[PDB]
Amino acid sequence: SNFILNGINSGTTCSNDLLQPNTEVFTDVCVDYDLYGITGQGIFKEVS
Amino acid sequence: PIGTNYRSCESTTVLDHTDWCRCSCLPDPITAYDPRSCSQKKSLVGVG
Amino acid sequence: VYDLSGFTVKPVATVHRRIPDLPDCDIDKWLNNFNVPSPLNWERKIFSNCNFNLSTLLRLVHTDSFSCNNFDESKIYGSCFKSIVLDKFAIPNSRRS
Amino acid sequence: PHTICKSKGSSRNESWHFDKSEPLCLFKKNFTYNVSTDWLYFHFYQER
Ligand SMILES: *[C@@H]1O[C@H](CO)[C@@H](O)[C@H](O)[C@H]1NC(C)=O
Ligand SMILES: *[C@@H]1O[C@H](CO)[C@@H](O)[C@H](O)[C@H]1NC(C)=O
Repeated sequence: SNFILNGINSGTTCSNDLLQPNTEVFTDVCVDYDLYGITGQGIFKEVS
Repeated sequence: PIGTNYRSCESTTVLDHTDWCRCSCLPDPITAYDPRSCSQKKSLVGVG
Repeated sequence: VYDLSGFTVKPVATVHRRIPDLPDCDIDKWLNNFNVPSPLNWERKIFSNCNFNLSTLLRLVHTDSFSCNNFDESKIYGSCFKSIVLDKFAIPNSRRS
Repeated sequence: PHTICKSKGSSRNESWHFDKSEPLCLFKKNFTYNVSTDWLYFHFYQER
């Protein structure tokens, strides 16, 4: 296969490799979260 | 010069050749294909 | 009795979530199609306005070799493009060169 | 510009845009709705 790169460093066909991994939602510890466009600090506990 | 590292380069098997060579800072440091591997780092001038 | 300045526990880890906005490119789903064309009738697909991960794409296609001309594989990571034009076919073994 | 009706067919072909290749898009997504419903509601607005 041949990858032709039109309009390099512009547009919207992007790569998510250098986007922070979702990782794990750490619980019972303080974290500086950024959830869906809003930031803060808090402690997470899982519930149903 | 003594105490300096040579230009980082790598040999890869391409065009059925065993010693096809690739190097950092290509094509030039301004339009570099990747500033991460290039030893020349872009830097704005500070005050003074 | 002096009430000292209120301190705060410094956050340990960071958590980030965002809807990916644009759809996934699914380049692996088009490269892994079992109905591959010959070089005579080569197929073309344009990937525009979508999100992709070449680190995962190479694992999902089982890459034999990857190289770039007038560009580098390291700069594909985190970069945006107007459109990626992709052309594919099976290789007749004696013509690999 | 106008749209056509895929179920009963149309005398005209659909033509609201004439982009030979896909143009730049900042957002693309498909949503589903119950076809048996009689009414649909939509809110569209801008702020900052
Ligand atoms: C949305 O639906 C239409 C019609 O089914 C389809 O042509 C189009 O490719 C879909 N787009 C996305 C982003 O799924
Ligand atoms: C779909 O719409 C019809 C009419 O409003 C309603 O009778 C039906 O229960 C709806 N079905 C679902 C799955 O929402």
